[PDB]
Amino acid sequence: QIDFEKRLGKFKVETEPKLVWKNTDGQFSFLFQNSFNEMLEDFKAAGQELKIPYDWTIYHLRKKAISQKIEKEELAWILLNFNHKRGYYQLRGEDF
Amino acid sequence: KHNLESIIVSFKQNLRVINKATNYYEKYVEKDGTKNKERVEQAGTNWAIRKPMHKDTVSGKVDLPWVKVPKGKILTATRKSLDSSFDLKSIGSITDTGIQKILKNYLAFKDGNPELAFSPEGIDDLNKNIEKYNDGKPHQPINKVRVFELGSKFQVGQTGNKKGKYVEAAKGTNLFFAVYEDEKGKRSYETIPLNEVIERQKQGLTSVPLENEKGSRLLFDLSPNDLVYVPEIDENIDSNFVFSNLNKEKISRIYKVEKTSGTECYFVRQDIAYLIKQYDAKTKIGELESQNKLQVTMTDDRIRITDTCVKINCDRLGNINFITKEKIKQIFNEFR
Amino acid sequence: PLNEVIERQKQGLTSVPLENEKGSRLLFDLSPNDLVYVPEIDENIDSNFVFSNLNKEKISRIYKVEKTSGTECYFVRQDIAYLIKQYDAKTKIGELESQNKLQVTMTDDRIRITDTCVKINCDRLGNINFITKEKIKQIFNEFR
Amino acid sequence: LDKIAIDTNILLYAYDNRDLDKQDRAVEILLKKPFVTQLVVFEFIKVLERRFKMDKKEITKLTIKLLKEVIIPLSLHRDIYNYSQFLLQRYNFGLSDILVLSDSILNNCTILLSEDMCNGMIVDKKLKIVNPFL
Amino acid sequence: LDKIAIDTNILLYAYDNRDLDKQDRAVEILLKKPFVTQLVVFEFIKVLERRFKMDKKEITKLTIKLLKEVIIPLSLHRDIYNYSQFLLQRYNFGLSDILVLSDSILNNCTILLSEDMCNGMIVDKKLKIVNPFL
Amino acid sequence: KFLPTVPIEFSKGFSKKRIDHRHHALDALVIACATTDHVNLLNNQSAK
DNA sequence: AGCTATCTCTCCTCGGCTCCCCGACATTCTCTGGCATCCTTCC
RNA sequence: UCGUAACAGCCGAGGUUGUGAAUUGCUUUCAAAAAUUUUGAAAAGCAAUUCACAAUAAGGAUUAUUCCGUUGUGAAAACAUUCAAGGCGGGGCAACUCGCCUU
DNA sequence: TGCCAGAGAATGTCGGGGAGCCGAGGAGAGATAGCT
Ligand SMILES: [Mg+2]
Ligand SMILES: [Mg+2]
Repeated sequence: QIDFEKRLGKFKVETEPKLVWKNTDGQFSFLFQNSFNEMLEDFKAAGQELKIPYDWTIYHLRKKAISQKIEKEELAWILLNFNHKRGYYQLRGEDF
Repeated sequence: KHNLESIIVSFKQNLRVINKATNYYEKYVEKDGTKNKERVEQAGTNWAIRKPMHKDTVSGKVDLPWVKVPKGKILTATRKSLDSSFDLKSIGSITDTGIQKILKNYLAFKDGNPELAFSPEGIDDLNKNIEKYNDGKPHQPINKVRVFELGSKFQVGQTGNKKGKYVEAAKGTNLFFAVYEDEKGKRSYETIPLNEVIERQKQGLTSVPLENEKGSRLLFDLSPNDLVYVPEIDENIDSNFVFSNLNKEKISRIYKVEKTSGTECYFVRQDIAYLIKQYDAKTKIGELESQNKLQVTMTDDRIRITDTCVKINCDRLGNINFITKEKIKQIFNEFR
Repeated sequence: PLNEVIERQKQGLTSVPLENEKGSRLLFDLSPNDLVYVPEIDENIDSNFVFSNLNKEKISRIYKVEKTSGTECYFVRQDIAYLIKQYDAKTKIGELESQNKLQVTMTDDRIRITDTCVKINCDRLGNINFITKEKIKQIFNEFR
Repeated sequence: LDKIAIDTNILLYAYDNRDLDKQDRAVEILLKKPFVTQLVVFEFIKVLERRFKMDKKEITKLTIKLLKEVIIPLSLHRDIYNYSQFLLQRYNFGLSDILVLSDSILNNCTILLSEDMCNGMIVDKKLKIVNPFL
Repeated sequence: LDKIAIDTNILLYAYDNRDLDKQDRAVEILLKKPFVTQLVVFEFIKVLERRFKMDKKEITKLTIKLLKEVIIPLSLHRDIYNYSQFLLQRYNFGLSDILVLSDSILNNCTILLSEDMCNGMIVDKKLKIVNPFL
Repeated sequence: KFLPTVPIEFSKGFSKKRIDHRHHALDALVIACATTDHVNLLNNQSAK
């Protein structure tokens, strides 16, 4: 869904793709069901009840990636998420 | 005395809606076999919009069957924070009916007083005990609600979801007032919002459509700070020309546009700089009426300006431009 | 009005102006004892043509102009000759109400005929005539 | 008190300067803001592109300027063809001339300032043809 | 759901009698009730009076009947000259052709049918020119 | 003659010259017609 | 501990933004009124 | 005593509209059921709490780790910007930045 | 003379110009922390 030949890296026109979402016959499905089930087991261990959103999986991946192995698409998701919220970079003349 | 009473005041105008865009950007180019960074112009047709297109707030369109929709009018919605400024009238403007029911029930539970009901403490109390006011049914907490409104709004754009966002024109962008003429003799007045002007100018057309859906021929368009002439009652005229030796009275019968809204164009005599007494709504006495503007001439006849006004174009030095036996000859000489 | 028709026909123009002052193209004129077809609400008829497959319903949806006043046009189902019961002022009951004819369809739908009707012309033998490829061929084969 | 329309030859003499006196007359006529039919405009454009070999852009600019300032274009009438058929019964002119006359008459024009149209006689008792160069 | 216009060559190929297959293509084009600019109507009339030497009265009768039932004429848009200037910047067509294109586009025509243009070429991302004969 | 006047309550921050744009042209005419003699006489360049 | 000068705490008329009638003008259906009197030819 | 005050530049975090999702809600519609009343399933409209993501003045270039798009001039639908070399040196692991000397 | 055309009677909708609210920059009015 992304151009790579003329408009490098830009989304194809009138396309709004989600990385963790796959469309089949207009039906949207999650893409990281294994990590999702891992999060469900973790939350069950924590005692929280059930039926958590699908897209919380990013934080389970981020915690997991510190010490374990994650899938390449999960790595791309984490990098594209880190691109969002770079953070504050203080300049000269302030202490805080 | 003669010269001073024979002066037309010249007003500078800038009707910049679109303009050519200048873009100097650096890139690598090949010269004598070596590639070097240098800044180049942007190729093609780039248009820069020279006015604030719309307001900042963005609203989404909704379809509520339980609200009558006037023709040619759009019902939109926008999220808003729940606070003490919400009364029983305000709750009627919330899109969600169940939220309306819960909110009304809780407000009645607290003496119908928004100040204590809709304080942050009241919001917390409602959120922590939403079961009672929702027929015992569960409910997700409430912090913001999407209030609906009724008005004239347009989409931001076409590509992507930019067609799903509705906005309204920025303040002071109402700069065009079209006056059309039909063969019968009736004058029709219209205001052209900005976005149509941008579209027409981008198409290479004129700012104002040359004929409205009536089919009436366009007499002229008006922008703030242009001069029109109002003829005498007994001097019903078509063009009147004679714009080279206007007397004291002709000059004294010249008015200037400031504000255009709906079908209303507001005028003040050209030589009036500051009013002797600013109008006060409380005492209703002043040099000019409410808004310090008159749609009608100051004189006792009080005739509406837009009915008989004729636009006049004035150059920098105060002269009036009109077509002559020579300007046509230069027009033809330009192309020969 | 008849005066405008008289003047227009005297000038050699057509009876009905091609273009109202409102700026709308003329779809069609209607005369007493003209035939129109009202399409079904669900269907959309814009260039249907094909007026040979006339079954029960299509023919039963054919109305006839009876009278006209201002912007009000009155129709009667084409197969109706005499009303079962005419309107009366006392009991105020009639087959086709006070005007003995309705501005809308007689059936339960009650849709204004003029909003969706399409004019139909027929020969003496009651055969619908519509443009064909051969007709377009002949229409200027004759001028050659 | 009475509407006035013009023919393409008026514009052509206004532009072309081979005969200065007729050019002055045409310019003087144009000074009074005369009405004009779109057929005259198209004929003028065709003649300029063909006879005088001006390029497209300057011709379009000239036409836009003329319509904006000098002359009032007349909207095309829907009854031009039927009336043109009617006019052909009694009058024997060119077909383009007949169309020009029909569009002028249908827009309540009473004088048609033309030259090559055998000036003098009334047309349908509604419009008359006048040669201004005589 | 789209709007279709045509050109003078289509009407001529319908009328002419030496391209029987093109005659056919033209006629089932007309079965769909296309639209016409007044410009193509005037050009068609001029061509008939000039090329085929077919007299004026029959010209008027034929064009009246065609505009009455076969075709839907398009109102001549007021912004034709400005838009024609705008399109004239990047398209190198004849001024007549660009006028036809501009007034067609201004009437929200989605597809134009002709042979004297670049088949399939898009003008201003609004109209598509098609050669229906090929 | 009857001179223009403003009542006390309406005369706060009022100027005769400020009400019309033409006072600029009047000022231009006044300053123009004054010769160098006028300016160096009203500047007291000969007072000493 | 005492002075003050920069803040904050609350009143205002302006520029707006809804009510607010109020009259006029579509729609939908129903009454209502309409040239009458005039002889022969004339079988 | 004037002048300096204006112009620019590197970044942040939200909000809004919209897409997808988890969970609940309100209204409307065929009844699926009970003996004229309710329980209802499923859809539609409108949301709520939270997450991921797209856009964020319409739009147009470009593949440089560059942009243009709310300033000004004025019709030409046209523009404004930058300007070769040579070392000396300060800073910075780095990209690069900042000054001095000489045609 | 039956029936056509248009007057006639209830409605509901909308411009439009005053009524009345009411958001907002800005001036008395003061508690107060930096200063003496
Ligand atoms: Mg001629
Ligand atoms: Mg052609």
